[PDB]
Amino acid sequence: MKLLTHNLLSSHVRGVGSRGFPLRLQATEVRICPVEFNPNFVARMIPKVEWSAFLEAADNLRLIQVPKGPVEGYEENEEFLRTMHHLLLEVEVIEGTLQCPESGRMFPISRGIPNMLL
Amino acid sequence: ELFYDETEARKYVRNSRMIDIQTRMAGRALELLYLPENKPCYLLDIGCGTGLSGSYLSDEGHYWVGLDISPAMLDEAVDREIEGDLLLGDMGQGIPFKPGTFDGCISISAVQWLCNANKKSENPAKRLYCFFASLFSVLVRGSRAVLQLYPENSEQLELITTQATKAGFSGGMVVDYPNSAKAKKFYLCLFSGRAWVLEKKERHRRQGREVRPDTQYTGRKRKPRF
Amino acid sequence: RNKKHQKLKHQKEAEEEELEIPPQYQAGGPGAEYKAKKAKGDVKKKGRPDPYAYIPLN
RNA sequence: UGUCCUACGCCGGCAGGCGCGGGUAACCCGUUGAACCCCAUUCGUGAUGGGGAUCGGGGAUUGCAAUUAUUCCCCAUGAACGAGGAAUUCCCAGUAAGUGCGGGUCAUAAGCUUGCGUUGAUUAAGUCCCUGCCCUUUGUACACACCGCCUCGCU
Repeated sequence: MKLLTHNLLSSHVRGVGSRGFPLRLQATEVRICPVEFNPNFVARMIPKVEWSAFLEAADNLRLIQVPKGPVEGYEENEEFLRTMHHLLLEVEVIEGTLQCPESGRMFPISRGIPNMLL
Repeated sequence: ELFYDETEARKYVRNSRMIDIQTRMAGRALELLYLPENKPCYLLDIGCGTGLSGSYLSDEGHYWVGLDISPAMLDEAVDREIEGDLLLGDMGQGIPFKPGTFDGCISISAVQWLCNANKKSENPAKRLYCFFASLFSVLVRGSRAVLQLYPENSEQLELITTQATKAGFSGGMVVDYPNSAKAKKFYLCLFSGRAWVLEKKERHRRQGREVRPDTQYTGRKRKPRF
Repeated sequence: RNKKHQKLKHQKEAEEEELEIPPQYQAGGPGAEYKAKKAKGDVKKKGRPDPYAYIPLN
């Protein structure tokens, strides 16, 4: 699972809508899968990222070393964009669980696909 | 979902004509939504299956998330080493993403499936309305969605169009090769926004009286009148 | 026989859409130029793009 | 069903060769010694002694001619195949299904259609929900029609 995917994920339950976000995380197997680095995608879609949800998600995944503020620019800072590319698009949660904050239902990330069945 | 076990997934990966045609409507579908060039957008793949359309989206540089209910489709998609992310779920229960998430939506042969009532608890119209409302929710405002189908009659078409226009989507559908049979595809494209004397001679004919023959010079000015 | 079947099923789809329209207005708010006369098929036109038909939704 | 159906004897492990008789037929094949089924042995949850395709070699038969394998027999290999997602096909009693056997087409196929027998089931004595057909009423419903509402900016 890409970090951005759960960072945009919600809960499909009728009652919790549309406040089922953000999902709480758990990981027991973390891998790195290379992805082509297009800086236009990152530069455009950082403003789409909810930063408090990103910080609490990283805290759920034991990880702290992220920039704390919205990194907006003209794709000139290679280090920040590269690190966030590694986190969002390359850090993969192969195995784990997702718990919903407003309902408690758990979805198993099982190599590497979470389930969304009733 | 129980069609696509290991055997039918092994059939699906081993089908040259099927792979070629899924690539063809994947290309046509990506052409049909007017996403800007040189802007890598964020897309929702519906009916990804083995990720053939997802592989085409990853080939063009776009990033995508696939949604499906069969485990063997997602397993063979992982075995094909796709670049996008997969999610195991049904569209009829709702797509679980925040509002303002997907820059575009591509559904490939996945929308004719919800048109019939298979279980007693199931209901085609309400499931289709929930699917279209969840599409309108998870899509970013101003995005576009292309939905490919092969309607077997017009009942599926009228149900799909009513549930699409009731959930707030605006647009239509375009048919590729409507007059053909092998190339006819349906793409529902939606987004979040002298005569007088002739009549008198006929009147005299219905009154049953004798009339002159009707010829070229019936209504014709004889000469200027001063 | 099959040509009449095609014509009647196309007419049935068109009439079903045209009867779908009035309740869509109430409760809520095709390739004619691409016909080939000589035989069944689809011939390219120069003035217009590749053959298609757009029926907008209400 | 039969002047190609074959009984019997010899040979070859088999496809198949040789000889001698019956049958123009409830007379001979034929007391039609069939297959499912029963009994006994082995295998043991294993893409496996399941399943058979695709291959290599050899032999024989039918034919003027078998090469792109006419057909069969024996040996060597055991691919996919794990009960199959959304169109539906047929069916109420000796019926479906399993199982074999004949006629027509045929110098030789085995694959189509017709029937025949053996073992033999589940549900129901209901309905117009869908499809198709046949009736009665109607031109009340929708649509057409009524009426209303029906482009701007200088000289």
